[PDB]
Amino acid sequence: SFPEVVELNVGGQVYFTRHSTLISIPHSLLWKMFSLAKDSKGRFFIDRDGFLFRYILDYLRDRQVVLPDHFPEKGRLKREAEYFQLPDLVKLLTP
Amino acid sequence: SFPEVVELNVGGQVYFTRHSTLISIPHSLLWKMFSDLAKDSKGRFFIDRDGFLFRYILDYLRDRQVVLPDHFPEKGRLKREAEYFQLPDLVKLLT
Amino acid sequence: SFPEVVELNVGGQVYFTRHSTLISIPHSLLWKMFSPLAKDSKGRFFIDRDGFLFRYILDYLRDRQVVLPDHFPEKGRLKREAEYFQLPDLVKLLTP
Amino acid sequence: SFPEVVELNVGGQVYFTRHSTLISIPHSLLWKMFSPNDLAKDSKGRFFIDRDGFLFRYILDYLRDRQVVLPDHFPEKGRLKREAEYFQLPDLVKLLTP
Amino acid sequence: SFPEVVELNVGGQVYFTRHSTLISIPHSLLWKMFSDLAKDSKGRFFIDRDGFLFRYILDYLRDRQVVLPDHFPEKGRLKREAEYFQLPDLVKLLTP
Repeated sequence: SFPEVVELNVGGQVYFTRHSTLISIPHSLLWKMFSLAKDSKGRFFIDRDGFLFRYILDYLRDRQVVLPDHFPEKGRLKREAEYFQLPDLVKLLTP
Repeated sequence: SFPEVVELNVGGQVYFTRHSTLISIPHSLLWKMFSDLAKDSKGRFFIDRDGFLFRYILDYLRDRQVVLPDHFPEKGRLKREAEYFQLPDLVKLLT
Repeated sequence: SFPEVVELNVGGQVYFTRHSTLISIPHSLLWKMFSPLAKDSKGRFFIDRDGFLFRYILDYLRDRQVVLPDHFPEKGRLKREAEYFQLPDLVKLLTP
Repeated sequence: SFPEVVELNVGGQVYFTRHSTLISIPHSLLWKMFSPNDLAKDSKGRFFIDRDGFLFRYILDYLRDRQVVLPDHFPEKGRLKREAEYFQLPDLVKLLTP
Repeated sequence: SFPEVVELNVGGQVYFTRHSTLISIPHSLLWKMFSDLAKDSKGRFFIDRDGFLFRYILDYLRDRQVVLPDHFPEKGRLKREAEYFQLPDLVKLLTP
């Protein structure tokens, strides 16, 4: 069984989230993953960009994502959204 | 009963605050929460939200006002956090 | 043997990746480095190259394509890094 | 003796490099500094270099490849030439003069 | 006693320099300061001045000359910083 609070390591960046948040969107990558690669400290490892994952996590939490003003990695985040299989997030970052 | 000093884990970022600070604003989310709670591996109360932005949420709870750093790019993201924690006066302060 | 999750130090910048990602492209520098070694004070594997540009090298090793930030000024510097790590397909993507 | 991987602090900016990279160019300043007691160290034990930390990445890149590619519309070309002069890298000074 | 390497905080911007560099010019403000000092929360010596312009003040203390970025505009603002730190030779260099 998975714990209520899941400790993650996304390409070096440590993130904490509820197990419910990870499996919130069915047929997505994280849902497939948590419905495993582990680091030296036992944290679940995701081989992706750690900085962009906070905007992925925010989308999983609210199903909408607010980005900082003058955000230069809109296209890079769209790629991350594609990887985690979040089509509604890809659709938000596309225009 | 809740201790005087409450140890928190907000999406990975550890925060320490007084119990009085959390229940300072009635009918807000944190007030409802601290007046059956998700806990991390180390027993810390877990809040599934952005850890960075929570310091500005805490600052507002301690002073009723919040001073932001120069050229702050996450004004809109903080307004979303204020909405979540149900702090209408903080949302209004972010016009 | 090499662990599943490899902790790296690229000229000061700490990166974490799967061992499979490093040896993903055969006859490349990282493949030569991690297939059968300099370590920092904390035991992390050391590569003496620019740490900032390595995130775009790592992204390419992950997806075989790399998306860059808007108005990216280090396209030429990244092409040099791609040459060093012996990633010809990445050089070909950056060069035109 | 110096370790294989050298931890540096250049005007508060931390850099990591091989010892071989520092002593790569003979009769240069870093070569004089790291060729075999008395070196300046920061509070965390890192070797301290009292120079601009931002420009040092382009100095380090030159020591690695003997060539340096700069970002597009780089405004500190003249300031980097000064840094190249300080570290006694004549071929780098020559590259930055036109 | 002052350490060999001095950690500074000039209006938010962190700078590291040798103690010798600070006291290099006698009868200047920094010389008077480093020959009961304001410190930030992390223990760094605090100077309530513009952090961005201080790198050009530090560079002058190091080389006893001024190398500025290409097309640098804020000369006048740097002259006022030079006046503050009591560096008359630097003021004399920035005048036209």
